[PDB]
Amino acid sequence: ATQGVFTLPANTRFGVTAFANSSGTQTVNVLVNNETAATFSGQSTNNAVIGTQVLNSGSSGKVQVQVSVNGRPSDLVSAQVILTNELNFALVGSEDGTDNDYNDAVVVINWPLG
Amino acid sequence: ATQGVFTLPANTRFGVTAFANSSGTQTVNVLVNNETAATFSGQSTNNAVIGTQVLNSGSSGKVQVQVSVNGRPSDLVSAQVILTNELNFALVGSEDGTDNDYNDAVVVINWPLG
Amino acid sequence: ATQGVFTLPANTRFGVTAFANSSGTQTVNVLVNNETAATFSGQSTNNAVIGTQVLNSGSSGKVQVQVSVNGRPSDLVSAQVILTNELNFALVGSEDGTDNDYNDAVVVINWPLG
Amino acid sequence: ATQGVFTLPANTRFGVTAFANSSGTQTVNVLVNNETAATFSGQSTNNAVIGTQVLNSGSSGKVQVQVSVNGRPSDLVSAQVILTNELNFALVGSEDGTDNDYNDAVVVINWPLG
Amino acid sequence: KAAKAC
Ligand SMILES: [Ca+2]
Ligand SMILES: [Ca+2]
Ligand SMILES: [Ca+2]
Ligand SMILES: [Ca+2]
Ligand SMILES: [Ca+2]
Ligand SMILES: [Ca+2]
Ligand SMILES: [Ca+2]
Ligand SMILES: [Ca+2]
Repeated sequence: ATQGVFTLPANTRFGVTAFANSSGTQTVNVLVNNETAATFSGQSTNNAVIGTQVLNSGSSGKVQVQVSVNGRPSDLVSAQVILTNELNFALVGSEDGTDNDYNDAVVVINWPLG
Repeated sequence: ATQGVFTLPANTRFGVTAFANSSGTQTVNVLVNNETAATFSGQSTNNAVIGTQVLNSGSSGKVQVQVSVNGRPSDLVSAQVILTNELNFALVGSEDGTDNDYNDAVVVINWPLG
Repeated sequence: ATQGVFTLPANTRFGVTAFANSSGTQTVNVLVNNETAATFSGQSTNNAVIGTQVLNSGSSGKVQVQVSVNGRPSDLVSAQVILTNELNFALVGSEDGTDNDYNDAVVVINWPLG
Repeated sequence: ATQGVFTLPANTRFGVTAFANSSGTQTVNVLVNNETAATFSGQSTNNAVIGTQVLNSGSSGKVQVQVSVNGRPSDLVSAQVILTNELNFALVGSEDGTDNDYNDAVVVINWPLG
Repeated sequence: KAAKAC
């Protein structure tokens, strides 16, 4: 099934934050309405924040996370969780190799903000 | 029900990251084995990261997130979600007032690391 | 925080299923747009299905689960989870006593159907 | 990534329940420690329960859900969610055709029981 | 639905 794609309400401010846990440099692309809106890149095996940014979901509300490592797309896992019918998390993990820890790039999207 | 308490696997490194979305200054305390292991303090209405740290879940694995504003405990909501039986997120939202957006301090705990 | 309340898309069919794990008889009321649409009453200490039904979210999509035992409202916990941006689960647990297993009535809402 | 595989606490009773939303007859296999412990078969386009059972996670805690139609494995989506650090849901959706509603068999695993 | 079209 498709992973890393989330429908947000239109024109909504949301946070996106990426962490790295791999010897390979992680490239995280965040697309809004099929266009690149943010790109994070960094290397860490200690969960360093490689990027954090506030974006807007635009007229379509379509947000997509893509992760690649040295040009190779990583395998993604994702889910959305809603607490008290209000607080939203869109969560992404990714695997760039064979150990299947799925933390090589971890991406957290959260809304509402403010 | 109790919120903000999570049983992690023992002796496991985890990331804890706090975001702020409120006029109030957020004090986020992270307890491991019922003992204070990290304390964040910050204010933002734009999802700023007010703290991010790598901790060890220790011998008990018990991790607890407390949030207060000016000494008053915020109301917490929390859950844990696991993707592909491997990637773990422990999620906390909190409300310091009466609008019930539950984003005033948002805390994300993730493991495994590395 | 409020628990057991979920906003669904309007005019959408959803499944609601209740399981019992308690000596107390569980009364589960499922409200759609603030009016009861289904009521289940059963007792089991081994996860018996005490009710299952297809409902329609109606004009406004508001769905609320209430649980009571002998007229006493139980303490609720809840969350919503979305898989592949399409498959939705709304989850409710409830505690009627002091052991805090929160399984005394378990309610699972799922959509889309068909 | 692998879907439909969950590590439960060892030697723990859990409920497993399957719902059907498809023209095709769904066959749901539930494995514990790599051996079949339950099999459900049924057909419904109305979210009917095609099977519900109480199982024991055994010494390994490994539980796997498989879904197939006419010998063809369905595409699975899954996640585990924990509420108040106690109530666990292991959730599976599945797609047997072309429309990506992922509800053709829906499997809910819940614990603790009793 | 099981059918060539599907
Ligand atoms: Ca890896
Ligand atoms: Ca890794
Ligand atoms: Ca608030
Ligand atoms: Ca706020
Ligand atoms: Ca109880
Ligand atoms: Ca119980
Ligand atoms: Ca289908
Ligand atoms: Ca279907």
